[PDB]
Amino acid sequence: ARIAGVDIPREKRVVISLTYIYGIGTSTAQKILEEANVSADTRVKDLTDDELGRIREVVDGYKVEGDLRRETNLNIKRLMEISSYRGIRHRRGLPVRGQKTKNNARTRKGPVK
Amino acid sequence: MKQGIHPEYHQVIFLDTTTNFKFLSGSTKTSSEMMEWEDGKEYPVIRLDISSDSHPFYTGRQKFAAADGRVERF
Amino acid sequence: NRLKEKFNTEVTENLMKKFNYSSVMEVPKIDKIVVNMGVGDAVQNSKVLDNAVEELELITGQKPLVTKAKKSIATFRLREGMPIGAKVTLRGERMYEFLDKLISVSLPRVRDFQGVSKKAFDGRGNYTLGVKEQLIFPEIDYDKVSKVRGMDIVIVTTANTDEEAR
Amino acid sequence: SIKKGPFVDEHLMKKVEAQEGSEKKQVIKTWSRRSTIFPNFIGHTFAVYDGRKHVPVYVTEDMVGHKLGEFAPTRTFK
RNA sequence: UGGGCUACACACGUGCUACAAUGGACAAUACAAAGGGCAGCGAAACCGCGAGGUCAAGCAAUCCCAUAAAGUUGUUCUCAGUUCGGAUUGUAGUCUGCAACUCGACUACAUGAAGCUGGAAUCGCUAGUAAUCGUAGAUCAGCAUGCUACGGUGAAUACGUUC
Ligand SMILES: [Mg+2]
Ligand SMILES: [Mg+2]
Repeated sequence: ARIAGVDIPREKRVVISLTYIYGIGTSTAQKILEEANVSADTRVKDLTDDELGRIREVVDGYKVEGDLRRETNLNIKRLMEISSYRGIRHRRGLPVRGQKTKNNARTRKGPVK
Repeated sequence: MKQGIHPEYHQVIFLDTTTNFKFLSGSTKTSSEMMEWEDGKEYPVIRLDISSDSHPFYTGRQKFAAADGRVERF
Repeated sequence: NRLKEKFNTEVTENLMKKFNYSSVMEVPKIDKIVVNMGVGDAVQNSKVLDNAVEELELITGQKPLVTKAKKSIATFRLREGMPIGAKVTLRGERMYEFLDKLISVSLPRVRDFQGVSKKAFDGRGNYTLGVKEQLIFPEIDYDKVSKVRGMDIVIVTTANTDEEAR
Repeated sequence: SIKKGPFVDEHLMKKVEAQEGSEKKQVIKTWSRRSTIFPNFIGHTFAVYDGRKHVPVYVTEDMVGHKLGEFAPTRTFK
């Protein structure tokens, strides 16, 4: 429980316990599970008090930052409110991407019905 | 520091990966693994922090992502 | 203890030859560190928020009261906080807890301090005070620390916090 | 979106690549809403719609990699 | 030529995919029918995380697309807004095209919302039948949950004419 903020869950498999952290989950969690003495065997909160050090030193080496680059999606997105399209007037007037804005139950961006 | 009502706290050694520069106090207690004498010869169980390895200011992080900059020849 | 001797070896020659004071005992000392933590519930939640601060600094913590019993929430003499003074062996130690790094989202705290020559801060949750554990705490225990100096210039407060990230 | 030359319409290139000489500002008269932004674009507007609009759109240093002159919308909502 | 037929607080039809443990993931692992393909179908071995790219012999029971899938044996998650579901949303591609912004489709990278078998009411079915996962086709350069066709697994129930 040290990776990004905390990694809350105990006694799961680590290959999906590293999904609760942001930016890594279920398929690059297999990939970033790349270390000797690091294998999922129902020891999430066990089997490692120094072996955990390599598998977040490499995450600090893993260039896409996980949580430190939460500013870049709003850098890109807020950059796209220069009024072109595809974020421009799905947010300045707030309809939804999905190409059919009122014919079906578009409620995933709508408040209610 | 009137008697009785307070929980006890005393020094530790915080075994950081960079010089372990913490001998200050705290309420945490566990098994004294590696005692010292240059620091507080006490409960050494303060485990590890991320104090002096990468500050957002007094260090260097990785570079920024991407400008316009079509350096791929489209 | 080593933080005090750096206050008695490092900042002595610096602040007396950058601000250019005359005498030697003129540097801004650090006075009390007050820690106040309000509670949004005038009923029962403060029964479970007593123990949170006592894990960070074991002084018991006063439960204050209101003064006026204002408009639409509470009547007179409830509890809505927990001030704790921290003065000498704690003010050289809780300010020596430079592990707000656990918060990590741009630990640079503030730029504008306040107009009079004190310096107040903020936190959010179980980040700082690394003695506590993130298991038994399903509530945002967020605090409001302070730092007041004997100096009478906010420029002097800009220099004096040289070792806490801004 | 592929490799091989992001498909500026060529007559627009014919206008711009020799239009950039002096300090004059006569912009487009195009209504070809297809081409992307070549990086060698000077300060000028455009006219990018043909039903009824010549919306003068800014060539300002936006994310120039978009394969569209889509700064000009087509309809209203309310 | 270039916009539109797709726009939007909304109202209702049809269809699909799901709320989990007779379920999910994971490698291994058998058995069909009906179809199309002479610039079309495309193997084998090859370079890619996959979407695919190059070349490339065989060609109408024989050749190609073309591994059917469900299930069996076995590992594992162990009853959770959850290793349930992919709705949403940016980057980085592929292909068809003169071009994919308005306005396609698919892939892996994180993002992971609504939802606990659904009020009043209301439909469809009597043995290879409803349900279950699949197969092919026309339309068509490219793009179907619809559409008409085809096999596999396969029950429960009908004493009675009163409403
Ligand atoms: Mg129509
Ligand atoms: Mg084959």
